Amino acid sequence: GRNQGNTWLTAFVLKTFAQARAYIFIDEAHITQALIWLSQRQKDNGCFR
Amino acid sequence: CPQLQQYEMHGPETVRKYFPE
Repeated sequence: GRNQGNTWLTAFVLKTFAQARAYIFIDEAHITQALIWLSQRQKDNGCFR
Repeated sequence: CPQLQQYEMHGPETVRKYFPE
């Protein structure tokens, strides 16, 4: 666990866990958990880091 | 940037007697 999740990989996971959720049912906690983490790395100017 | 997952966590006339109680 000597890492810090990459902003693109998380966002990607979320876009496909949004899609995935339609055929196979997914745990909503994983998306909300991600969504929250994406907001922590959000600067007003320059939107995402 | 420095941080790691840890332990030490809590949640992850009348001379008569009667009725004493």
